[PDB]
Amino acid sequence: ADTNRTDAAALIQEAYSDVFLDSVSETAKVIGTFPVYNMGTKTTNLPVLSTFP
Amino acid sequence: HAKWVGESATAPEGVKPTAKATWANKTLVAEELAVILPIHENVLADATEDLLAE
Repeated sequence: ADTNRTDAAALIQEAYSDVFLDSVSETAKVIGTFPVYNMGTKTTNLPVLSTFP
Repeated sequence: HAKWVGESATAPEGVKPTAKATWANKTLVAEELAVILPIHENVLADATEDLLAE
């Protein structure tokens, strides 16, 4: 017989490491790329020329 | 070559393996290249060039 790893297991601690632990990345683009308008109320009206003579 | 060797005192997987090296031999052997160039001494004396240097 011998004292094997399962017999000593109560005094064989595992380690921990963070090399693969990360927060979510911020992937969003549209507010960064397109023109932004600061709205002051729920609705804004945008008039456009529709037809001309 | 090494192998992976597990850990028990009883299963075949736990036994560290044996291995060997080997050597061989190559030879240089010397061999002879030769030529004889004969000439008649009157030709040697009459010629305008040093024919022995040629």
